[PDB]
Amino acid sequence: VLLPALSPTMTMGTVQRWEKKVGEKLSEGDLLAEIETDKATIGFEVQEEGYLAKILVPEGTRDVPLGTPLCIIVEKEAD
Amino acid sequence: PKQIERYSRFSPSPLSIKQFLDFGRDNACEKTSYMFLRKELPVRLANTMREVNLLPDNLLNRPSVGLVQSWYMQSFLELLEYENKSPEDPQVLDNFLQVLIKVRNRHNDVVPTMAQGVIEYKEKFGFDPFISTNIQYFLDRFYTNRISFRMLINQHTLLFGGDTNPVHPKHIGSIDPTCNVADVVKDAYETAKMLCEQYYLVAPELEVEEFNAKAPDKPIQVVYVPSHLFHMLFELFKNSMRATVELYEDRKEGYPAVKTLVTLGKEDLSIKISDLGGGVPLRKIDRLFNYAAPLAGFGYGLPISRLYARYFQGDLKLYSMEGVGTDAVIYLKALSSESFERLPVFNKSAWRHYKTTPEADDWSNPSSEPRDAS
Amino acid sequence: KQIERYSRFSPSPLSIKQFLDFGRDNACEKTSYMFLRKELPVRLANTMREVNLLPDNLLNRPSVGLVQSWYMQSFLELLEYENKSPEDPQVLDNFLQVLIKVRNRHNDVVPTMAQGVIEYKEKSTNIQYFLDRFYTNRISFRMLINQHTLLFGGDTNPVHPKHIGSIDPTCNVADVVKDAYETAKMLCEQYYLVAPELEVEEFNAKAPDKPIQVVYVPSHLFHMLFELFKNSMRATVELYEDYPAVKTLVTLGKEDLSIKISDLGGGVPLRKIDRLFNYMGLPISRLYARYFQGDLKLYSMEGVGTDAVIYLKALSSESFERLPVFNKSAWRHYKTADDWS
Ligand SMILES: *C(=O)CCCC[C@@H](S)CCS
Repeated sequence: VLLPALSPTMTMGTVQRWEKKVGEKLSEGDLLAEIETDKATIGFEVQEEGYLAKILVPEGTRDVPLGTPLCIIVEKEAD
Repeated sequence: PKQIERYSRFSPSPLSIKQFLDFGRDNACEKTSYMFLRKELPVRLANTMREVNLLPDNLLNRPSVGLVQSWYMQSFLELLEYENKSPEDPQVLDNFLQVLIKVRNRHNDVVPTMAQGVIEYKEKFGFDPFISTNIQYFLDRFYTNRISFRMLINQHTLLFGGDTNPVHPKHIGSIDPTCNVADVVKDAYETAKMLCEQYYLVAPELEVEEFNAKAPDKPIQVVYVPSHLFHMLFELFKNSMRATVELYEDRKEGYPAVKTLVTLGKEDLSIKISDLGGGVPLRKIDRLFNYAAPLAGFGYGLPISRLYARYFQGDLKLYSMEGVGTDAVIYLKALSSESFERLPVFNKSAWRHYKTTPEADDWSNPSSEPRDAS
Repeated sequence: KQIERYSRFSPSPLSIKQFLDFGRDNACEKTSYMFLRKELPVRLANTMREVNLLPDNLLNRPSVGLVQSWYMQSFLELLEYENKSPEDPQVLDNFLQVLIKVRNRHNDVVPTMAQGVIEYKEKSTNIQYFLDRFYTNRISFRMLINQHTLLFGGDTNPVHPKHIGSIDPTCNVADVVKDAYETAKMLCEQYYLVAPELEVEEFNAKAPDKPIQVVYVPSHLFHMLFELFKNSMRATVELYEDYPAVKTLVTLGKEDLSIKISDLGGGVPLRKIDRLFNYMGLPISRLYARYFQGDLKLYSMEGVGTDAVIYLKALSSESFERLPVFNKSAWRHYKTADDWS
């Protein structure tokens, strides 16, 4: 899961809050986190199917650049 | 929970004000009443105990909550013990009456304990959004049901407990068939004034205007439970009198009167209490109905006050012009025939609210530090 | 797929202060170009996803087809500047002409969408939701496009020179009131040959001497007051067959700018009042208010009269656009009640 371009001109955001617990199942669409670019505060939604394996950028990390590995998902839930 | 599962799946049965009245006035049959209540009371109970049961595990775990549940449960079963007893021997009927007494007292202190379990959870677990909008949802319904529960019991005990010397001799149970709205207003006021008087040594005069569209000079009366109304009014007067004194306290103009306006239209009975207490930003007005100066938490609080109003298809709304004053308005149905009980039902539609995960915002939200244009 | 790409982008809210600053200090037509060429098609994407989640027996409708294409049209026309260079003035001139074209395509003076919901006269107001967001976005379209054209249009004779685009940095509200009223009164006199008088009073809690001013978009405020003044007179006159003045009060405090208009037009029952906002005029006026974090409320004493009130944020810093974002949440409203008797 890479930090994407949530708005056209965006370059870096800030992980305001995590709204999914490491271990929780992830259905295409579930609010995954709160990212606050400098344009707006955005609710980042899940893209693929999966389970929250672990987080890489703690709640509150500021100015995280695009492409930054946010967290890892895993297909089956035995990992 | 097997019986509780079954009764909860029943739907409450709301009664119009007209219905309470015509019943204790035309019929007055304790057979029909026991017949309706031995089903209706344990239904409303099971449709409530079911919801509290879906609270967040932290909250449900407060000793105050498990305590509530048990009182509810017991009352449920003592009542459930009539599902088949017949209304034919005055022995049954006489003993039902007694049970109603018991549970009324048993529950007398449910509100106190509840409020305790919620606070003990707030300042022990978490300030978050969705969890808190939930509890709000729960309490409106919890309390409204409670309100309705006593309404039903009061009508039966007052109607058939036949207490020899009735406190209110013209009333039908708790319902005043010929209620003078202007009168309940002056009393609600008189008493908030006496309080004011003792704690501020000062108080804003009252002003009343009636306008009866229906019949331009006949004073405005309605079919309602006087006490419910009195409480909503008191609450409001208390607030407008507080705000007024606090502002004109350091000025030298005395105290602006608190104006009231009662109107009766084709379907709305409206009562408005206006004050010049300085108004309040819209932003905080909304908060008001959620669960360097002090002085007088006496009444029921705005939240409960409004439940009372909404309970019979009415409403309480606050409008303010920050910087000047505020208009508090109580809406009550003109016709009792339209004044049906507004009850919370435990069905899957309710189920959804206690089973929702946080979500993304339907609308836009600004950065806390937006990009400076330039 | 284009649409899909732009729809996953979240609308970027701007405050009146940002709008005022940019066009007062910067005023860089090159930049605005860069901003609008991306933002507009983003806002157009998000409205287009929702319109496409409309129950087919409606999406079906003639007037609606017309609209879905129209948005599509604008979305594409604006996307050809995806990667064109502002360097050549000609790009900017054309772009300026495209804005003028989409601004007219999506005007609300010619109700298309609304009439598309009338054809529905053939055949549970989840429709209310959509339209409120639909219309809110077009309020923003116009806001963004008017700013650009007013600033870079080359009109060497602006009606209001000290204005920054469509923003009046010292908006004397009382005057916008008289204007809204004077035009209403005129529309009245035309069918009733004398309208209720206007009584106005301000109270600047913040400095009781000074007349109330604020950084705002006068035209927006005008539409709201026109509409109300219109309704307050119609009622007053219709009741009093053969007039009671219409009273207005403007107040200003720390956070709020409140404008109240009251009529003695016999009022309205609470029950109906709500129905004055679902599309079964007054609904747009309220969208205008909510657009910059403000609001419009109505409350009546059935049998006596009405109180319409407009609340505006007194600080440009807190007057942000409130835009309709398309995401899962937004999506849920198109796939789905009562837990109360
Ligand atoms: C992000 O791009 C910052 C917004 C500043 C430009 C806005 S105010 C354009 C005016 S249309």
